[PDB]
Amino acid sequence: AAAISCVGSPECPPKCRAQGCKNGKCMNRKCKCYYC
Repeated sequence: AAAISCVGSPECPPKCRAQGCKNGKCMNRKCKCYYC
């Protein structure tokens, strides 16, 4: 499990919140958001 679906439209950080997270890491269809 992780906090978003990576496949949506962007990769990850601008999908975790509206103004975007600081960074993230996507492995397989999913992503963890960092420093956020």
